[PDB]
Parts: sequence; C-alpha cells; structure tokens
Amino acid sequence: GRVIRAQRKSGGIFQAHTRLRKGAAQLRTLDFAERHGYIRGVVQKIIHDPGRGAPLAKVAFRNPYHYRTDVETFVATEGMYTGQFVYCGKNAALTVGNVLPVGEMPEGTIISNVEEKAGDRGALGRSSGNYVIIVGHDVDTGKTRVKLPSGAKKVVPSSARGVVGIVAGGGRIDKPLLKAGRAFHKYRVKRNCWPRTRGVAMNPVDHPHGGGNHQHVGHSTTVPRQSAPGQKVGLIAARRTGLLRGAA
Amino acid sequence: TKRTKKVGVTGKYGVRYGASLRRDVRKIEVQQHSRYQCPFCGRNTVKRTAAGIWCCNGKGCKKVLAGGAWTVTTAAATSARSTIRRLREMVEV
Amino acid sequence: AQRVTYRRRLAYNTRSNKTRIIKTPGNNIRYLHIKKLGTIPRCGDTGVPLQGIPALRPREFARLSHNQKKVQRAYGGCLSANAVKDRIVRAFLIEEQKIVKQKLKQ
Amino acid sequence: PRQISDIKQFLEIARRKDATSARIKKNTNKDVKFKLRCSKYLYTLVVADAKKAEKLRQSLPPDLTVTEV
Amino acid sequence: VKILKPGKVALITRGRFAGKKVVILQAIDQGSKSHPFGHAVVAGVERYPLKVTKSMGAKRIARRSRVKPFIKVVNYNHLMPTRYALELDNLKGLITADTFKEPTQRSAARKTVKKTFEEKYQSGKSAWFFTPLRF
RNA sequence: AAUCCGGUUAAUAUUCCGGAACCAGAAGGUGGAAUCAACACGGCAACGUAAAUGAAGUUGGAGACGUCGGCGGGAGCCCUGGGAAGAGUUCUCUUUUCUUUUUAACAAACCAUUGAACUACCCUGAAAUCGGUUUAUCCGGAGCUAGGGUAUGGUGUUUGGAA
RNA sequence: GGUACGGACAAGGGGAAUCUGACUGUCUAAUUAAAACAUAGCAUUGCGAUGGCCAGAAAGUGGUGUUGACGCAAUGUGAUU
Ligand SMILES: [Mg+2]
Ligand SMILES: [Mg+2]
Ligand SMILES: [Mg+2]
Ligand SMILES: [Mg+2]
Ligand SMILES: [Mg+2]
Ligand SMILES: [Mg+2]
Ligand SMILES: [Mg+2]
Ligand SMILES: [Mg+2]
Ligand SMILES: [Zn+2]
Repeated sequence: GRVIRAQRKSGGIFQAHTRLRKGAAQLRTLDFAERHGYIRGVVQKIIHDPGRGAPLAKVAFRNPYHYRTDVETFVATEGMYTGQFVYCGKNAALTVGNVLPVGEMPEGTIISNVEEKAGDRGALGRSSGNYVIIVGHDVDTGKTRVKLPSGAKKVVPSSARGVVGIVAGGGRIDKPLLKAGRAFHKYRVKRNCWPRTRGVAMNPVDHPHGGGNHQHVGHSTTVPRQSAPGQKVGLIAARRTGLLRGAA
Repeated sequence: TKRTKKVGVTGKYGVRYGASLRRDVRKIEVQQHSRYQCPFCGRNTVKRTAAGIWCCNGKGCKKVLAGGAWTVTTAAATSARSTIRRLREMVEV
Repeated sequence: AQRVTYRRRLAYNTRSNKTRIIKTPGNNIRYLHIKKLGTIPRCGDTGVPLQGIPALRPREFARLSHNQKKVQRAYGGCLSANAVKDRIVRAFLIEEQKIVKQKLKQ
Repeated sequence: PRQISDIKQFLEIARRKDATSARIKKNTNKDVKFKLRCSKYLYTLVVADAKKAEKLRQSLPPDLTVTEV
Repeated sequence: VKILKPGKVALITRGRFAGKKVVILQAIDQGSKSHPFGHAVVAGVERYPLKVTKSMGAKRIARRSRVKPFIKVVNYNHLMPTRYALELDNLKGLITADTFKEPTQRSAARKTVKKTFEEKYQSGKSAWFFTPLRF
C-alpha cells in the first residue's frame, strides 16, 4: 500500500498558516518585579487573531532596567478593555485581567492562561470561553490543585501564574456553521485539514479502511494503542465506544 | 408590513440548511448584530467587530471591549466576576 | 474614438500602474502614469488625522519646510490638539494626587 | 515656468547674473509678454499696454540680451 | 470662591503655549468687544530654566538659569487653574488691554516680566512655577 | 526618489532634437532669517508664516493593505445649440449633411464659490413644544440647531508653460 | 393599416407522479458527471505537554504549534424532522 493521509501530516503543505498572526500569546517572562511585587501595564489594543477564536490584547509595560517600553501579547479575558490597567506579580490584586501566582489566589477563583511550570508563560485554559478553577493549595511543598476544561485535575506549583477571569470570545461553538464555505473560511486561516475524505471511501492501497464491494471497515475500528503508523486509524485505544447515556 | 412571520434575518438563507439550523442561527445572529449599552459612556453605541471584540463610536470612549462571541457579556463571565469579587472581598477583610 | 496604451512595460492593472487620461496640445488622448495618493499623519493617541499637514507619500515629506510638517504646539505633528490637552490635564491632576498621597502618608 | 506680476520684481531678476536672455512675444490681443530665461526657471511678465511695454523695454539693463520672437 | 483671580497660577491647555504654567495678571470675567468671552491676561514661561548643579561653573549657571517669558490673553476655557499662586510684586498694572495693541509696549512688558521672573527664579520661593510639567 | 509636450527616422524614442521641468547626492558660491548674551512672531482657539539652533536615547506616524452595495463630485469619452473653414448631395427637397475647431508635465494664487462638505476640528451659546438630518436613521448637556472661524486641495478655477 | 405590430434580431414549453442524493460545491485530461466524493449537522475515539498524532539514517532534529480541550489529532454517519 501507499503512505496514508495521517502519515503525510508531518510538515510541508500541512504547516500552520501564520502570515496573518501578529505574535504568540504569552504571559510575560517571570522577572524580579513579578516574583516579589507587581508591575502595571496598560491595554493598548484588543485585536482579532486569524485562526484563533479568542481576541488578543496588546499590553504595554515599562522596562524596569532600560528606558524603553515592552509590548506584551496576552489572551484577552472577558471584561478587558483598551486603556485598562493590568497588574502582574505576587502582590497584584484579585481583579479580572491581573496575573498572579496561583498560590496567591483563594480556592474557587476562575483563571485562564495558567502555567504548567512556573515561568512557562501560559499553557492551560487559553481557547475562547475556557478557564481553570483553583481547587486547593498544599502549603507544605507548595503545590496547587486545579480543574482543567477537560475535567481533569492537575497539580501545578504554587508559583505558576494565572490570569484572573475567563478567556474572551464567549460561546463561539454554539453557532451552526451551516455551510461548507464557512468551514472553508475557518480552516483557510488555520491549516490544510479540511475537507476530509472518509477512509472507507478509498481503495485498499490508500487506507486500512479502503476497498470492498460495499463501503465498510471490515475489522474493528478500535485499534490497539501500540499500532504502527499507517495502521493507527479509527478509534485509537478506545476504552469504550457507542452513544454514552450518562457519564462522569 | 411584517414581510416574514418567522425566519426574520434568516430569510436570507431561503429554504436551505433545515429549519432547526436556521432557527439556531437566527437566535445568535439577532444577538451578534444587536446594539448594546456602553457602561463607561452610557450610549447604546456598542457593536461587534469580529467575535469577542466590541467597539464604541463617538468622540468619547473610542475604547474596545473584549466580550463574548455573540453578546458583549456572557453569563459565565458575569458569574465569574461576582465569584471573584466575593473572594477578593473576603480575603481583604 | 481614440484608445490608449500603457506607457510602460507593466501590462497589468496593479496599484503601481495607476493612470489618468490627458488631452495633449497635439489633440492626442493618452495615459499619464500617476502615483498613489498621499496620507496625512495620524495622532499617536487617538488615530485621528492631524490637522495642518498635507497628504503626501512618505519620502515627499523630506522636501517640505519644517513648519509644514508640524503644528506649533507641544507634540505638534505627533499628537492631536485634544489629545495633548488630555495629556496636560491628566499629568497635572495625577501629579497633584501624588502630592496629597505623599502629604497624607506622614 | 513662473509668472512675475510686478515690473519691479522682473527688473530685479534681469539684473541678476543667471539672467541670460529675454524674449518679447507680441500676442494678437495687443498684449506683450516679457520672458526671462534663468538657469532653473523661465519668468514671464504680462504687460497689457503698448506704452508700458515700450517703457519696460527701455527700463531693462543695457547689457541684457533682449530677443524678439 | 473665584478660582481665577490675579496672582493665581494656571496651566494653559490649548494653543502654542499648551502645557506652560502662567500667572494670572487680570481676570476679565465679562467679555469685551475684543475677546467677547471670559478671558484673562497672563504671564507665563515660554522656556523654563535648565537645572543647575554644584559642579557647574559660574558662567554656565548664569546661562542655564534664564527665563524667556510670554504675555497672552487667554480664554478661561483654555486654562486649567492650580492651587499654587505667585506673589506678583511689580507686575500689577503694567499689562493692561492696551500694551497688546502695540508691539513696542509688548516687548517692553515682556522685558519687565523677564526681569521679575528671573530674579524670582533665583532664591526660589515658587519652585513649582519654574519646573516644566512633563506630559 | 524623480519627465512632460511638440518634432524627427527606411527602421529607436517618456531614451534622439527643440522647448520646458523634476529628483537625489556632494561641496559650500552668494542672498536672506534668528541670536547685544540664546536659538522668531501672530491667533481666545482650531492653527498660521519664506526662514524660526536641537546630540544621545525613546515614542509616534507614513510605507500598509478584504469584499459587496448604492450615493455625491471630477477628468476623458458620448450627445447637443450657434459661428467659422473646407467638403458631400442638389429633377425636387434639405438656413442641409460630414470633417476640423487642441492645450502636457511642471509653477503660482485661490477655492465647497463656479461643482463637490458643515468632512474633521475650534470659538460663541446652551437645546422638550426636542431638534438636526441621509437614497440608505444616525447625531446632540460627553454641548444639538444656529452664527463665525481653522485645516485638508485637484483630474476644479484664473494664470504662467502657450501659441 | 396587412386583424399587424418583442414584425429581423433577441428570447422559458408546461403539468401529474415514483426511485435517489438534502442543498451550492467535487472527480475518472482522452469512452463513466452519477445515486459516487465533499458538505453543514449528528456521534464516537486519543491526548493536560515528561503529552496525543505525524516525521527522520541520525542528531544539541522537524510538523501539529504564533497551538492548549470553545484545542489538536483519529474515525464513522451524512441538511432538517
Ligand atoms: Mg471508489
Ligand atoms: Mg492496506
Ligand atoms: Mg517601431
Ligand atoms: Mg447532489
Ligand atoms: Mg473521460
Ligand atoms: Mg462525459
Ligand atoms: Mg456520499
Ligand atoms: Mg440527519
Ligand atoms: Zn461608549
């Protein structure tokens, strides 16, 4: 057989379309001011980022060591506005938009763009409408427990920073796309992943699902976790299948 | 005159896509094209510019607001703010 | 009636191939190749176009006299009049507040 | 090309060293154009009078080259 | 209760001297034929003196500690009043609505203001007045 | 960054010729301007001028941006009424029918007049009996209407070029 | 007045039903344009980054990723009801 489509997604025509993107959305390099105090920035712009649901905020900070201003690109939280002051650091207040160590915020606070490691500059809860919940602190050997959008519980060090509030851009997925063309335009600014041909619509040379005098898979579509590339298609390492009626 | 009993703004789609789909789009489209009130200026000159971005007109408060995809504020964001404010006001005192 | 041709080898209606029709003193209808239109500088705080300054391509500004490229006022040619007024009042009031907060700190 | 609206201004430009030559153009409408060729510009003065044209022609520097069209 | 009165220090907010600190000389609350609005006659600092330190020489300090003043009639709406006020020794009746009609009297009034402002700068009793506002 | 017209050859031309310009760089050749101690004045203001010292550093702007829809102006074209010059037709008719009746880059002054603005901004003033207003319903105590100003300025006007 | 006149030119035939694919879109260049493919919608699967999927002979190597579950990856079904 030939190299299946999933195996060809290794670069080339499958790279991300990034010309129209203004910059990665990052927290700010963890520095002396944030470790010990706070630093104030002003929201200069709130902008659309092609390929991203959530809007981005360009935030201007004074450089502590040089006569210069540093512009940061943040994931905008809902409620943020241009001209707003945001404060980042250990002593920042618990206000929507501020950036604080998760260990400095009480249990139950709603946060976004949370670091997995202290200083990684934001990993968790970044897509539109998403957030992370503080679940508890363990002061001895400081580790904070958080709930992720997937429902998983994670332990981050109580120095990983987070942004107070929910990512802006609301309930985007509530609107039916309604048309192939709208899906076309959504993925045109993302990557070459649409439209998708079904495996069973192919010939055996193309896909493990291909071939047959009717369109059918043949063997089970739940394939083992340790399948080789080229046979790892369908429902990979599925714990179960079918329409769930009540889950947790 | 009424010009439409049901489809409203979704009349542009005609008979395509299915009634339920057009009805769901109709509820969202009415939201995303509505005018909302600016809390900082008091005028109803708040309209959307691209999905989470709500702008204001006039010579005053040319600011831009980060909001929901289809409405200026979401219920989740509003509930989070009061939750955050309660938590802020209980460690403060 | 008289029909025209591009005077350059650029054969396509691009933004660098702008033209307009002239009638010559030989009674000839022909193209004149013209530049893109200029742009007035914009306020750094509000984005409004700044008054008192002509709309030119960027390098044409190198040929004007100094006073044609600015306004005789603080931040002239860089900030609008109303933006400067906001800055002056804001700076004064904030400085005064820093004075009272220092006085009441002791 | 530049137009000169004052006879005093035109005579001053003629007395300058760049002023090589002058031209006299007599239009059908009995108006007379005095054209001064400098290095960069050609300066025209429109004289609408024949009496004034004669006085201006006599008012020129004596060494100036005045050419008739 | 009247914010704008002679001796008060104000900030110009519009015009060529925007951001320059001025002292009110006359407060014409009612509008005249020339300037039909609540205007004031003011004297302000067009060029503030430069800071001087102990390492400077004597001649250099003299150069830096100079004031170039201006005199102007300003609409009240183009003034931001302050809380400071100046003493206004001999700038009492020297700048009326008549020195502006004559450039000779204008230069004479400015020279007089320059002398009092400069002497007032040395031995600083109003330091805030001669420090530029940064904005 | 910056070039136009007219002409010219068997055959090149925004390249040659005639005429008229423009840009960039270098040196500084004159003239002017400011400065007697220091780097100009005017205007309430928007902002104005023939010039109007400005190193490092910083910040801002221009370059610089989709698509559809109608509305308003300009230029060339098209059409039309006279005059002129030549031509076609003319048993009869046709004060007829046809052709020509042109004006560049660049420079200057004006400029919503004559066509397109209350477009943006400023000043006075303080609006319910609310008014203003687009084909399209937006605007106003965060200052409407009105009155007067300031700026943006040509493929507009009047000229130079240029008959 | 030729009972003629969108006078040439230009320029829809219409209706009642059944099978089938919802629709617009796409392909066997040179025998197949379709009921095939795609599609919105519906559902399932993996994965919280010391990760999932993909790559490379190797690497102090690459893609997804200017990304973070309202995401990326892997399948099925095929608008609505
Ligand atoms: Mg097949
Ligand atoms: Mg196979
Ligand atoms: Mg040839
Ligand atoms: Mg079909
Ligand atoms: Mg075929
Ligand atoms: Mg065929
Ligand atoms: Mg199918
Ligand atoms: Mg279905
Ligand atoms: Zn507002």
